[PDB]
Amino acid sequence: QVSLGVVGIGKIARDQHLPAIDAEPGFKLTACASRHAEVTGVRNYRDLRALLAAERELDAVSLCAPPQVRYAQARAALEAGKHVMLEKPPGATLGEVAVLEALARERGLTLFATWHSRCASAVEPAREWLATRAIRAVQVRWKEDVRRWHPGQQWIWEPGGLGVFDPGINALSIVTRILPRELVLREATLIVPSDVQTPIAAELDCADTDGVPVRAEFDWRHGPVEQWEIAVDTADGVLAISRGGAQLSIAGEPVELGPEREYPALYAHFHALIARGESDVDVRPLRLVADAFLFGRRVQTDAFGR
Amino acid sequence: QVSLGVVGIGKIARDQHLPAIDAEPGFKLTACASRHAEVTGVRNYRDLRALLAAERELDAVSLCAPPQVRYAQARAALEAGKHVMLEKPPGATLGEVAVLEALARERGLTLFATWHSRCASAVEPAREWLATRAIRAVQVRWKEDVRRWHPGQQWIWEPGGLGVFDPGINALSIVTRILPRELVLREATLIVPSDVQTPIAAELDCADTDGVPVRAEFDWRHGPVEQWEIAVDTADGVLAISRGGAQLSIAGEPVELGPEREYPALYAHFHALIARGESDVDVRPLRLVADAFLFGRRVQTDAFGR
Ligand SMILES: NC(=O)c1ccc[n+]([C@@H]2O[C@H](COP(=O)([O-])OP(=O)(O)OC[C@H]3O[C@@H](n4cnc5c(N)ncnc54)[C@H](OP(=O)(O)O)[C@@H]3O)[C@@H](O)[C@H]2O)c1
Ligand SMILES: NC(=O)c1ccc[n+]([C@@H]2O[C@H](COP(=O)([O-])OP(=O)(O)OC[C@H]3O[C@@H](n4cnc5c(N)ncnc54)[C@H](OP(=O)(O)O)[C@@H]3O)[C@@H](O)[C@H]2O)c1
Repeated sequence: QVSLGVVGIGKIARDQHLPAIDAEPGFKLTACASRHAEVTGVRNYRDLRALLAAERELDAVSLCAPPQVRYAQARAALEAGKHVMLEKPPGATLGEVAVLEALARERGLTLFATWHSRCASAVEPAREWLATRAIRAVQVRWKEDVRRWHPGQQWIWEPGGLGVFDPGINALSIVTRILPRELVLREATLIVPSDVQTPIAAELDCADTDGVPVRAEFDWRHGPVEQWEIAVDTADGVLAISRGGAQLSIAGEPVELGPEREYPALYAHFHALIARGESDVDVRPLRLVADAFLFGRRVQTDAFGR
Repeated sequence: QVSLGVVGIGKIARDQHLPAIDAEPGFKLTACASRHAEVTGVRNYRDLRALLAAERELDAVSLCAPPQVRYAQARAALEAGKHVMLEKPPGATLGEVAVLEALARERGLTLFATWHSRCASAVEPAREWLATRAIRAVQVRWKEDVRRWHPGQQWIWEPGGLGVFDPGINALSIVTRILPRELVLREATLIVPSDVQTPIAAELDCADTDGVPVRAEFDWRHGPVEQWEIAVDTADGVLAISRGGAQLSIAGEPVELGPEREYPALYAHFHALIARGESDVDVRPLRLVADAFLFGRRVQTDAFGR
């Protein structure tokens, strides 16, 4: 049993992390760090530094806080000799993560940048279907009401919070896993409300290296349709991922899929990486987003307001 | 003796590229591509695709055009079997540069992402002196009036053109060569005029992996003093680079250096890279600018004039 600590007991820690952990006998939940929350049945600390000082035999740490505080938490846990699992996005910058990964490597420690939507049930069968085939186009639609799905949340609007790319990077994490060739950004448009620091919507125009166009529209504004779809057009028909990876159809037939166990799968993968002395740090979805922030044209819109 | 083609005969090609090539026996200037200019004594083409179709025995290509068109040109040159030298920034995005690097390896071709300010005479002496001293803090000041130094240039203000980071990235390419440890961006502020798509001023708060603060101020606005300095505080005194890397002082005492031969040295390195069969693609200065566009707070400022 690998001794596990968890940092930042908020929405996703209680909804997904704690249940999955308790159902991984491969980890044993030992301690938690959170400023304004406590988890019963374990030792609890206010911050990770006080956890690391007191939990000398702790093996591993999993970061469930916002991405603007991940680098300092990941760095401290690796200093103290712990394996590290990162919620997504793996950091607020690319430079952060490169340093974390060199640091983990240097100490033989496991660093896991997680992309939970990559563990959706449609991803692996769609990747197998798409390996050989000739692809013609990809389109992504990722639209939801931020007020309905992130009520009152602030850090999403602060520097390093990604804005609409916080769920949008999920779709990019699927796209980059299911297509075989790499993506280049050709053009992007970011749409930023004048009272926040991150985009509320974006359109992305990419191409993979054989020139296959990949288009994506991200939108958090009130709208008629909430959708989480990726549609790959091929000589052999259309592969259509919907419901955020939980549903798949190939050429117009449903594919039977095992039920959704994203976070169970991630923790099983984190436990296997520790067992093999390995790391899994794929930052390509973040790199694409960075390219959008670096290369995209930016447009001002009406205030998000209250 | 390498057969060479130059694309984009504008200001830097006239000012530095062509006279460096002419004084480098390693290269024979064979052909130029430019839509609105012609070079004497060589075959000239309106664009690179035409040049590649008639220049069969050509070996290598140097790209001197704006960054937004660098990818399509470099990929074509690499796909036609030519070594490629990139002006800086090596691209408008990180993803496009990773694609070029991978493509040149697959073909065995040399790809050289150049940074002319890394060849300034102060850089290597400064790198040598700093390699194992105790560094306390680093300060960077890169300030000049764009109306004086870049008059009538417009691609600097378009997406992918970097704005004040076009000269700013030069400083970043020196800091990143002379400091032994990697940089993490902790905070950035970008000052963007309402009528352009790139910033005219920026502040970066960085730290190296030992915790050394690295601060940089970039400014293209009207101000008191032009300056292009990198000052490094150590327990053994201050190392100060000034005049864009042409001047170096150590503990108040100047150090005397080779005359400025930045592009002669860039082209000597390119030839040597082709001799060895290697590439040189250091995108760290660009990755850091991308972290600032991603993570930085943005402030709209008054219209620049255009
Ligand atoms: N549907 C989802 O929500 C979802 C799904 C998948 C992945 N994620 C990812 O998981 C992360 C956050 O989603 P969320 O549920 O965790 O939002 P969250 O509830 O706002 O953040 C989780 C907790 O981190 C702590 N926190 C906030 N600021 C902190 C700071 N400066 N220092 C230390 N701790 C701080 C807070 O707990 P304390 O106040 O007690 O310290 C917060 O309760 C994000 O990276 C997100 O993209 C979310
Ligand atoms: N000037 C400096 O201070 C300086 C110094 C060192 C390095 N650099 C770097 O060198 C690169 C070029 O800089 P520059 O100062 O020479 O800019 P520039 O004066 O605009 O010259 C670039 C030339 O590329 C061609 N061009 C412009 N748009 C093009 C397009 N869509 N497609 C094809 N060709 C196009 C143009 O030649 P045609 O119109 O004839 O086709 C232009 O004359 C930049 O990446 C810059 O960062 C600049």
